[PDB]
Amino acid sequence: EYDYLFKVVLIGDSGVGKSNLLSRFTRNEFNLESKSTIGVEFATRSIQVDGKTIKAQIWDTAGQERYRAITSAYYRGAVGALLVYDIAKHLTYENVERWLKELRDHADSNIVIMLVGNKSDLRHLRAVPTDEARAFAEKNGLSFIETSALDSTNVEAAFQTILTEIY
Amino acid sequence: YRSLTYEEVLQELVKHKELLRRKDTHIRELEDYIDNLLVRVMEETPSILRVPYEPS
Ligand SMILES: Nc1nc2c(ncn2[C@@H]2O[C@H](COP(=O)(O)OP(=O)(O)NP(=O)(O)O)[C@@H](O)[C@H]2O)c(=O)[nH]1
Ligand SMILES: [Mg+2]
Repeated sequence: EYDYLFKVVLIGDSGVGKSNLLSRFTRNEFNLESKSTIGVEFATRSIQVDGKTIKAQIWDTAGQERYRAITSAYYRGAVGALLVYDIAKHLTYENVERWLKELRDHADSNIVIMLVGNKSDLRHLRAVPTDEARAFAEKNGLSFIETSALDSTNVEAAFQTILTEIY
Repeated sequence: YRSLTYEEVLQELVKHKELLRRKDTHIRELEDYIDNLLVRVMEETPSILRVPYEPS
């Protein structure tokens, strides 16, 4: 069993790497040819943080459309959210404030949000400076981290942090 | 291909635009169905959506 069951949702533009963050965290798997997520799904992983065993229930869906019939149920009971953008695509970062609004409109007031800049491996193609996003996150009271689902950097740290920050 | 006249490739372009509109409409219908079905699954038996899937 577990000391805690925490529902966490992944959100962010289509293509930013939400599903691969999920697969990397839960199974240490990455898929270069992954397609846009159809429907809604979740995967679970139990982890030891702060001497407690947390069963993380991580939900996933495509970010092609901000609001759908499933959006309320998707956010319902969620205590954590990874808000993900692609460091190599500035447009996905510009849309972060729009996703933040979707949270504010459909999720619990006390949901813990972690801004995630994914695809840090694409160093040569960076379009979003770290300092820029970190400043935005600070201003908005969000934790911030850069990850790479591809090379695994900070993937566990991101999930560990948010799970930690829910207690 | 290059056996068609200018007028004939124009009509084909028209025909394929009509068609692609119909396919987009169909995709939206499928997406809507999926989302509406999932609302019910999520509210009733969310374990169905787990990966890997474990039957109850
Ligand atoms: N270089 C690099 N590519 C990545 C990384 N994470 C994901 N990708 C790639 O980016 C593409 C989209 O990934 P995916 O996880 O499917 O994105 P998504 O956010 O789930 N898309 P959707 O919202 O539409 O389901 C894939 O080709 C995937 O392999 C990463 O850290 N680095
Ligand atoms: Mg996906």
